[PDB]
Amino acid sequence: KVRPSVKPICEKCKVIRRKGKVMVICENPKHKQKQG
Amino acid sequence: SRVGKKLLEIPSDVTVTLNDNNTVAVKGPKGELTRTFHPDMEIKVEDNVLTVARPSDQKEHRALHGTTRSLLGNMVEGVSKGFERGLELVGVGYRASKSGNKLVLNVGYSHPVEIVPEEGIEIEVPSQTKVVVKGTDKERVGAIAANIRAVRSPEPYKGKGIRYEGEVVRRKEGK
Amino acid sequence: MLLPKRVKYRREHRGKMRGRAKGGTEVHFGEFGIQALEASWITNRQIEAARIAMTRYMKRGGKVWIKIFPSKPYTAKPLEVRMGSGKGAPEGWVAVVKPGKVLFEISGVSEEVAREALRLASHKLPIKTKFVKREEIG
Amino acid sequence: AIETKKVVVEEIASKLKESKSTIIVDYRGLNVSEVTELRKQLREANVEFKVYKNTMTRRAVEQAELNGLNDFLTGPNAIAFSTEDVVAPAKVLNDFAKNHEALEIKAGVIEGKVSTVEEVKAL
RNA sequence: GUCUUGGAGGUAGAGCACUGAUUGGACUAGGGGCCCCUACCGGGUUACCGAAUUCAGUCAAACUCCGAAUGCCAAUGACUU
RNA sequence: AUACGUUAAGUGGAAAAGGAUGUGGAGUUGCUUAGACAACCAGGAUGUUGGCUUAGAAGCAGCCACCAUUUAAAGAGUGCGU
RNA sequence: UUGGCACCUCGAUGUCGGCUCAUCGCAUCCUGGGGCUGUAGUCGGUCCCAAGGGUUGGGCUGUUCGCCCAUUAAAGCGGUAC
Ligand SMILES: [Mg+2]
Ligand SMILES: [Mg+2]
Ligand SMILES: [Mg+2]
Ligand SMILES: [Mg+2]
Ligand SMILES: [Mg+2]
Ligand SMILES: [Mg+2]
Ligand SMILES: [Mg+2]
Ligand SMILES: [Mg+2]
Ligand SMILES: [Mg+2]
Ligand SMILES: [Zn+2]
Repeated sequence: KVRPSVKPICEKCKVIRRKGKVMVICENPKHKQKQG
Repeated sequence: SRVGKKLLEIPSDVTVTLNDNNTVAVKGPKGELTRTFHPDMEIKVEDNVLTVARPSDQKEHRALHGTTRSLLGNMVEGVSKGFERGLELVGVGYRASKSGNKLVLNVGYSHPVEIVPEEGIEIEVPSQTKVVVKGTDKERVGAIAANIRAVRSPEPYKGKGIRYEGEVVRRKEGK
Repeated sequence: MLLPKRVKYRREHRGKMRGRAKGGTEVHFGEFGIQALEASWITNRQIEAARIAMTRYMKRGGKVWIKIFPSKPYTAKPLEVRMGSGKGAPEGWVAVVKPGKVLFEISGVSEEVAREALRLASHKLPIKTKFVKREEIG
Repeated sequence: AIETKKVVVEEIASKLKESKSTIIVDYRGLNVSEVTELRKQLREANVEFKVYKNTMTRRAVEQAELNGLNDFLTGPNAIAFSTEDVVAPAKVLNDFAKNHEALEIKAGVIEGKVSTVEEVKAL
């Protein structure tokens, strides 16, 4: 899932940075999203 | 708190030899390990005293001052007794088997698949439906186990294929 | 849809929009409000859209206060036609907003819920905003 | 840390009256088991079992300014308060025997508390 | 040309005193609607339209109780050209 | 060249609404050796699922403001749920 | 693309369709590699990387358009004085 506006959805999502990009990982794979 | 300050002890068998350029190695009851570290990062060892001296506080220094300590602990632990990790093989008729030194598996594919390890990592099939890697270096046995598991990742609708030794897998349903 | 009931003139200059707001820069009909930060026009329908969204989010306990009101009309010529020979026909209604104005005011609900409602309303306006609450000292 | 002093001196009045008291291991305690124990109190000794469980070992080392110099081996350790305000544990000893030999919460680290300088071998 | 001094004029800005536009309260006979019962009285409401009026609050190229900086017109002195 | 700061993108050497534990300053402010936040050991109910409706709804068919006591807290359910 | 302006060309810058020959972009039609799925499997839906190669014969109209017949893995969209 890719979009320019990434932000948590559930209560236990998380926000990180990999290779200068913004990412969000969570248990439910449907939440996994990456900015740009 | 902070991990870069916990002091490391040294069991009697562990004979670590500090060397210049942070090229320290180690000797113990299971073999040898060695790693060179960041130059400016300071390390000095006394008997059961691992002095991870950190230079001026920065970002990279605050990172290395922890990472080096963690790796040193891992290394002494490995050379003491090493690590391992089991591998579950669920299947419905899938099963593995040893051969010579290498390892072969028969998942539902139309042909056998084989994996050979390098030195220092012994594979062992205690039961023909269970595999256990074993070796001294933690990251290396991790890599080997990952290679194995990567042959047939588990399946959601029915737990099928390789699986780490105990872990929760999602579970949907078809109809 | 807000619009005057009768106007003197129907076509009218557009005019410049420099300088801060004359007055009405302090919330005094409620507890919280959004304050503009850069000049623009606000279309007749943008206002009602923001208002409906904001009032739906709330549990109707509070009340709202639309401060601004569209009065100036603006024209537009028909499509695919050369230039000149008469000003166009009146089309809609806008309301100029210079920085410092206070567009909306809420009162009757908790602080954070009003903050959320105002943030949700902000995303319908063509400008950048700021959440501001009632000056207690007056 | 306002009322910490307050309660740590307040426990003096409740500790000076009795002779004997008692301690209970803290963790592995079901609050269903805790409420069963509370109702067992209510039928045996209503609330006299000190179910006050919001204290840091300073509580007992500042209650030790008079006597009871033993919590140093219980404070930094599992603690579930209690006391024996009524006469010496001729009854609550066997009460605790039947309530923690195999019941709601284990006995484990329990050594009771001070009647006199002693700690164990009560009856 | 500059310094000094004196004039005419309603822009920028501001303001609601006039003319239009406009928000929220107070308050309303006149009740509109509900009705009690209104066939008709009289009465709660009037959801008043509550008209004003009043209390606060926003606007204007063809609104102004106000109103600059500049520019313009002269003077008699001075210093330069 | 001198002196002191900033940026790690080749920004420098092209753009917005919006998004973000990037990073430097200036603050405001709570908790805290009576021990903080983590992490690990514990637990998280009683006329009590109470007057409940749809099979228990015993956690969330969804009506009670499904309240009050045992304390040490338990919301007679945070979420996962079933 | 439909438009707006009228800056170059009126002592000449010759239109639309088709034929021969092509070449470039990628916002991808096929083939290659993946994430998620309201993905059982075989089919799919959507999004990410990818421009190497490939991308049809007829009927009706001057026709680009368009409809239809029969196939193919596929019968891509655009620029180069449409
Ligand atoms: Mg969105
Ligand atoms: Mg005002
Ligand atoms: Mg003006
Ligand atoms: Mg004027
Ligand atoms: Mg650049
Ligand atoms: Mg010629
Ligand atoms: Mg692409
Ligand atoms: Mg052509
Ligand atoms: Mg062109
Ligand atoms: Zn999530």
